[PDB]
Parts: sequence; structure tokens; C-alpha cells
Amino acid sequence: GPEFPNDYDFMEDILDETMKSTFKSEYPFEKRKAESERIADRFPNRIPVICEKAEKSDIPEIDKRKYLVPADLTVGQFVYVIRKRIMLPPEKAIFIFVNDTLPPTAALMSAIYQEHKDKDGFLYVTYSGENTF
Ligand SMILES: CNC[C@H](O)c1ccc(O)c(O)c1
Repeated sequence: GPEFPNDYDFMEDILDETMKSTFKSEYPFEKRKAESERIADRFPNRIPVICEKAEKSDIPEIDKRKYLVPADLTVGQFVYVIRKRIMLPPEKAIFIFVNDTLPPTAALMSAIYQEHKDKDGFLYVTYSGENTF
């Protein structure tokens, strides 16, 4: 029994480039920057991470794509949380990319933030499975 949003049919069999849509392209830069600035004030010791599903990847979608990551949390630990959230069976694979790269699983998310944070203050991560449509 899928949990939200995976009780919805996304109709991937006709999803087009005219329909692709992500956090950056759905919300104005200025609104995004103001939100991460608010988080720096209100949750100072959290790293704000936008985590979204790679395009056409064969893996469940995620409800909350916005994470308040503890500063000393490793990449390995963050991957485990996403796995948990999409209820991915342990026998199926999951990878996260930063700048189209697999970060080293022992790396602190704080370090990845300092190296790769967006002009808008967020860290953008992409997750995917082994296959894609
Ligand atoms: C699609 N029909 C309802 C939906 O499947 C649904 C309802 C309650 C839930 O807790 C749930 O995970 C999914």
C-alpha cells in the first residue's frame, strides 16, 4: 500500500519535457532565498536540503522534498532516511547526486553544503534508483 504521493498515477508513460517541474522552477528565486535566510535564523544549526527524484527514474516519489539536516549528519545517513521515507525495499538500490556526482558516503552534509550550496542558500540533491524510463 503506497503512501502519499505514490497512491497517485504520475502518468510517466506520457510525461514530456513540456511538463517537467522542480522546486527551483516552481518558486521564485527571491522567495527561495528568503526562506533559506529564515531557516538560517530560526533553525541555525540545520542544513536546508532540497531532495528531489531524478527525471524518469524508476523509484517512488517523495512527499517532503525539503529537509532540515543536522549539521554533523553524514551522506550515508541522509541516504538511509530517504530510503526510509519512500519505503524502498532494502533489496533495491538508491543513489543521491550532488552536482551530478555521487558524494562520498562518509562526507558530512555540512561539508557538501559549504562546497555546493545554491545561490539561493539551499543544497540541491537528486535521488534515483538503478533504472529509469
Ligand atoms: C488511493 N486511494 C486512497 C489512498 O490510497 C490512501 C488513503 C489513506 C492512506 O493512509 C494512504 O496511504 C493512501
